[PDB]
Amino acid sequence: PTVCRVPLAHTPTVTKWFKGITLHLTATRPTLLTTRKLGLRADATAEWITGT
Amino acid sequence: FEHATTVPNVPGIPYKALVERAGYAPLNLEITVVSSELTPSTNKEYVTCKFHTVIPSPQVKCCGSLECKASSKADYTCRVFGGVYPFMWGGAQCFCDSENTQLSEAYVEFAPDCTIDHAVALKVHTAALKVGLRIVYGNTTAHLDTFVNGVTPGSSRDLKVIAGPISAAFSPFDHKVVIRKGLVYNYDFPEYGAMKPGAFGDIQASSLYATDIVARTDIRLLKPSVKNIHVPYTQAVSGYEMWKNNSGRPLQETAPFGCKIEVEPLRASNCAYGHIPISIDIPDAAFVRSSESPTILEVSCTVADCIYSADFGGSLTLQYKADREGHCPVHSHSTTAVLKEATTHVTATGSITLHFSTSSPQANFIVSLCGKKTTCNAECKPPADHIIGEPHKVDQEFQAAVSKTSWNWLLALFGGASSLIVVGLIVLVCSSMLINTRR
Repeated sequence: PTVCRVPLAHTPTVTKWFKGITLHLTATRPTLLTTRKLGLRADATAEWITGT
Repeated sequence: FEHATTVPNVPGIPYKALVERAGYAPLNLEITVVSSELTPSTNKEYVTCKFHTVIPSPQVKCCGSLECKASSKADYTCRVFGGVYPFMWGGAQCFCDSENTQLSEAYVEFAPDCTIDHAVALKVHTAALKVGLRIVYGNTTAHLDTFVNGVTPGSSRDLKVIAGPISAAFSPFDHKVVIRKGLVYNYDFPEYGAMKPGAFGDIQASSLYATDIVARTDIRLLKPSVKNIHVPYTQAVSGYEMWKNNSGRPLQETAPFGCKIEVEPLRASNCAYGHIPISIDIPDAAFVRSSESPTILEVSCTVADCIYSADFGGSLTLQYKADREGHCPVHSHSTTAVLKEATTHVTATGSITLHFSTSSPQANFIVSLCGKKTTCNAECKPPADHIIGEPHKVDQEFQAAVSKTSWNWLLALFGGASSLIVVGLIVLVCSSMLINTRR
């Protein structure tokens, strides 16, 4: 075991509306976006995102 | 003195309560869940990883015959082939032409890199909740860890806090759990001994350094075709590799209630669910005589401007008159309003600003300045911001959530209907008595 150097993606731009968010995501290579709700239901989205 | 609260199990949000003994000045109580651990009871079944197909050197007692034996090696497959005449670099390897028997052996091992890239199959039983508490009583802060079962008295020095049973029994782990390089998956692995070829757990062992490996990898030994010595074989794909390609996302990302899944030991940390019935036996010396604390002559609450949001979106000034300086505990006698402050300094005539948080669109609660309850009334407008980065300090009730204008309209409509039918009933009885007197 050693320590690797891994990329940090471009910080998303969050536009906020009533009961929701919009993430403006800039990715030059496939980057993984994972979401989940902090309640009993944990609807969990996983997607590999490339492009804007 | 014994106090029985019900702390919401959200880590970080302080829960405030006021304990009032007869003849003793009110004491401020402050309970915070700094951390939480949901630790299940584990049982390791086996360790699985990629297998190394070991094909020994072919044996040719090649004028005569060989017999297949039995070995304890993992997935030990053997086959005896009729007439071979094998070749190497050097020509014919023996003398008789078609009386030559070749024995093909093929078993399965643990790959050399398996000590790092392996999975552990576990069965986890009922989980136990353990919490870190930050009880603040008077001017003394005590940190302590308690088991959430209802009987164990976790105590730091002299607090003796008994964490009651959790209201909701929740466990993010299934019965069967797979751990691979710190990532926790909910997988239904085959039992020890039921190895399915091509699926997770096709090779099993108690440990990585065990000599009792059991495997079932579907090794089919094929009849050699070429003249050069060869062991042609075919096999199923590694179940570990197939599961790795089709594992899905881990519990670290599919957990409910915002649980943080951690390993060594397996636990779900900082889970926000349910209510905890804490019971604190505060030491006697912490309480002070009602004579020692300053006495409020009269106070009145005016509230500047309030919104109902997660953070402390409210302000409140109360003009008091005290006959002596000192420290007085402040508390909101309401379930939908929580104060940011706990103790404040009163000096004769003065006014102090107390920030609170609300879930109702009304500051319709009571505040106590070391006693002397006083009532507030104002309008809590909805917040302009839609999304915040901090949890809601107060839960959402019904009578609180409905505003007084909506209550007035609802009561106007319902009471109008009810008064209409009441007038109908009174004219009913009056007309009936008139008719009875008629005949």
